[PDB]
Amino acid sequence: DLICAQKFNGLTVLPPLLTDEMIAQYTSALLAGTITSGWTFGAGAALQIPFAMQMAYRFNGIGVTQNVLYENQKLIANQFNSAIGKIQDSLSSTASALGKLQDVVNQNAQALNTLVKQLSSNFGAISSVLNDILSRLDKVEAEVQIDRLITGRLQSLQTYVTQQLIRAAEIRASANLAATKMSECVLGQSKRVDFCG
Amino acid sequence: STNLVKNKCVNFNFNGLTGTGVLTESNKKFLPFQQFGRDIADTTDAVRDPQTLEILDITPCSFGGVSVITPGTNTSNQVAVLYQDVNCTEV
Ligand SMILES: *[C@@H]1O[C@H](CO)[C@@H](O[C@@H]2O[C@H](CO)[C@@H](O)[C@H](O)[C@H]2NC(C)=O)[C@H](O)[C@H]1NC(C)=O
Ligand SMILES: *[C@@H]1O[C@H](CO)[C@@H](O)[C@H](O)[C@H]1NC(C)=O
Ligand SMILES: *[C@@H]1O[C@H](CO)[C@@H](O)[C@H](O)[C@H]1NC(C)=O
Repeated sequence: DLICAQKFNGLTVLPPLLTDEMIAQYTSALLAGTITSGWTFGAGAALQIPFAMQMAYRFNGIGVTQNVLYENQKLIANQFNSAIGKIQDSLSSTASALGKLQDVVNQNAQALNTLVKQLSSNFGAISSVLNDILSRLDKVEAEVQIDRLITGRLQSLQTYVTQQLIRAAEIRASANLAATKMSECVLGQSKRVDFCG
Repeated sequence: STNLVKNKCVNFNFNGLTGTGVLTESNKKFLPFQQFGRDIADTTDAVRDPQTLEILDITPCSFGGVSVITPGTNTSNQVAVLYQDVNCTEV
């Protein structure tokens, strides 16, 4: 497997501190808090409030007087419920909507692959196998060759590493945006326009 | 020709192919003329025993970062070591 060869050269993939089952408790909690408690659990103790009232607020947030919701409540239900159903149809056949994620997973395994292939390159030295340079020559020559191996591989790391740092910051900014949306969009109601879509 | 080692870290040579791994029984199925198997990474993943044809995986012996888990040296001198990503034998 891809992980196995990686696992074999010194490339290890440490476990994410939070297992998916843990993430699914958070994204349950936030999701279960928002439903019952309104937004108030981000500002303090969660306050149970009737959801159908919670919407009578979140309209005042957009400037629509709440008397629209209590009257249109049913019609808003089906519009919500159906709009949910559309989501699951989209994902059912959409590979692309996850392109943002799928790209991130790719680009890492990409540079991870390329990092590995660089173990097969001569880099100017007479071979890309470490020992096969040794047993061919008397070491005082190998000290010279193994440079062009090390000088090659050491570089290829610093390429890969310096990549990750740059790529890490790219995720870093994206993670900050997610915290901003998680904070403002989910736990609040965002007055910002087209920040939440 | 030296007796083959199964389920134990061994240096090895097969037909001049050399490496170090953990040789196991494996169900991947060669075409007859073939010699090696290989993985995506151009590693030597699986080899066939010349004398008794059998499909032998090669997994190089496990390794991982030692992690010393400690409270502050302030509170204690006691540490709990974490060997990362190994089954607990090779301790
Ligand atoms: C607002 O638009 C909705 C559709 O988005 C209308 O609801 C539909 O009304 C028709 C009757 O003309 C029903 O046959 C549909 O089943 C309704 N749709 C849903 C989802 O319930 C609604 O009547 C419109 N209201 C106003 C005041 O224009
Ligand atoms: C560390 O030790 C000092 C005394 O040397 C003590 O005052 C402090 O509370 C200790 N810190 C912790 C976290 O126990
Ligand atoms: C470790 O090996 C034992 C048998 O020796 C097996 O029961 C267990 O599933 C193995 N666990 C891992 C993580 O390899």
